[PDB]
Amino acid sequence: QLTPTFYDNSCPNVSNIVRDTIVNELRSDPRIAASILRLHFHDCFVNGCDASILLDNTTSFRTEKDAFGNANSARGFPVIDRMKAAVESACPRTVSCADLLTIAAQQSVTLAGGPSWRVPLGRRDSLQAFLDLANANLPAPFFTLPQLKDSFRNVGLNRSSDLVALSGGHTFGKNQCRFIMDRLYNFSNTGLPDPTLNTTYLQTLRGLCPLNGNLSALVDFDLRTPTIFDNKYYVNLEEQKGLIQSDQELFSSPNATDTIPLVRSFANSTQTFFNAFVEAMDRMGNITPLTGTQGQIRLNCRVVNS
Ligand code: HEM
Ligand SMILES: [Ca+2]
Ligand SMILES: [Ca+2]
Repeated sequence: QLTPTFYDNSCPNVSNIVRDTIVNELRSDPRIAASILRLHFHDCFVNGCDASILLDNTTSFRTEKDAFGNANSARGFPVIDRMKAAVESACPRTVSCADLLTIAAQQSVTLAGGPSWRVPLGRRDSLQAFLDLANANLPAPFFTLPQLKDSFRNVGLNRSSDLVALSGGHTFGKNQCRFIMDRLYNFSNTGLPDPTLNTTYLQTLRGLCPLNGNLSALVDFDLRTPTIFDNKYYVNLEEQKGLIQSDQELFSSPNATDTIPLVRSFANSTQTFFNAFVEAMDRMGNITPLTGTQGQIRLNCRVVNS
């Protein structure tokens, strides 16, 4: 059983050390909080939150960093190394990389203006990485709502509230032009833009992501408050201004009878969204953790102890 007080005696200042690291980093990289939250999500959706994503290549197993959903996309690894080193100095061989990343995600959300809460702790680190599983389990922006639901159910999150709330992670952060080119110029082989994309916003996005342009160019997930963690993400959806297909489908999919009321509830109330986000975050953070004597307390998050 994971518990929020797991380190209250062994490393009482772990959350503060993690917070300090993110605060400093945010001055040079305003995108780091979003990036870290995403790392935690990518950790939990592949064999659970066991820091498997933090492992680098070895001659026996490939790193998840080369997965389609991570390669040239996931970022912030050096920052995690930094806080891990700072925590190792404060409390040697005590805090697992899995827990560190979980705390880092929560602190990132809070620092960005989101809710503040104590995440359950006690997770341990994996002894291997899972590239194939990462390629199979990470959802793609072109997924239909049924596919998005299936992807979450696959890892243990059955509730549509889990999906709608966690999708709120797109209240900040960046997205490459490559992931919306179809919506802008040729959606579903129609030669036309995605009809669920607001036409005014369509023009704006086409200007940022011209056909035959730099597909790596970055666009804000939330046009209202690009770097603030709030419920504006949902207000955008109600106006057909969700950035990627998977965002807008929560409100426009023919299968959205159950997600629409959730989108509206979160758009109508910050408290309702924040409460749901915390509940969903803890549920995701509870996915198949290694505990007790299972796995290890990695000293270097990039490699298994030797
Ligand atoms: C529901 C399915 C989801 C899909 C299909 C999806 C898709 C994407 C895509 C395409 C990107 C852009 C990557 C890039 O341009 O390199 C991205 C970024 C991001 N996602 Fe999601 N995502 C999903 C769920 C989530 C969840 C559950 C969270 C966390 C609670 C999350 C948090 C983020 C954040 C914060 C970023 C920006 C990261 C940065 O700027 O470094 N995503 N997502
Ligand atoms: Ca993992
Ligand atoms: Ca926002």
